[PDB]
Amino acid sequence: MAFPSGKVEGCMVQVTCGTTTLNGLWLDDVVYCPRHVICTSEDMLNPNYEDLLIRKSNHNFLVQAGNVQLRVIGHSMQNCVLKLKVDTANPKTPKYKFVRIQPGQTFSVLACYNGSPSGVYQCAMRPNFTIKGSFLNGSCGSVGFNIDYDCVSFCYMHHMELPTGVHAGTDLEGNFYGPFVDRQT
Amino acid sequence: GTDTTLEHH
Ligand SMILES: Cn1cnc(Cn2c(=O)nc(Nc3cc4cn(C)nc4cc3Cl)n(Cc3cc(F)c(F)cc3F)c2=O)n1
Repeated sequence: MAFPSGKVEGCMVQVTCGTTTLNGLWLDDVVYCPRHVICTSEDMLNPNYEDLLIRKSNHNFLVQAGNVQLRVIGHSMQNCVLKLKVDTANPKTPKYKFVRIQPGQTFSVLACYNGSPSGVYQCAMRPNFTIKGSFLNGSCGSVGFNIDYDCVSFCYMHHMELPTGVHAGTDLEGNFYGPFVDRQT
Repeated sequence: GTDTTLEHH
């Protein structure tokens, strides 16, 4: 059994940088997404993220909530997450907190594609910090959460599928669960 | 020096 997803659906956006696109989480006036978005196809194998960050300006990020483009007015990098400051606060921001979970704990995942919610299901973090999720291409940036009364606890942001078909990602401060790095190897 | 990566919607 997963938690009802309504409170999280209203926070999902699409983030595009050049030709690279994925999902972002829009809370108050900040959009959180995997920093992998600043890679072109050539960069994805061995990215130098500090150097790519320097090359990008605010107007190189295209953030879309449905059909509405949001203006990016600042950007910063925190571990493996990018934080995009936008000029509009999300009117559907629920009460929320960020938390880091442990192996054995379960959470709900809202799988999204190109900024649009697609399905909801429950996962468990395995002892080696991977999860056996149900994720296809385009799902990078999908989030996992629990509901604690009126409060949404965001605990997981999806980054990558590993060669054996399990999945790996970060907490909402950009720190990986497990000994992984955000590169296409 | 400006990034010239083509944007695709
Ligand atoms: C099969 N599967 C299950 N989960 C996933 C998640 N996932 C994803 O959705 N996309 C990825 N790479 C991208 C390719 C792109 C092509 N375009 C045009 N835009 C793209 C954006 C992304 Cl993110 N990847 C791979 C991946 C993503 C990372 F964030 C990372 F750090 C390393 C990686 F190898 C991916 O796993 N796919």
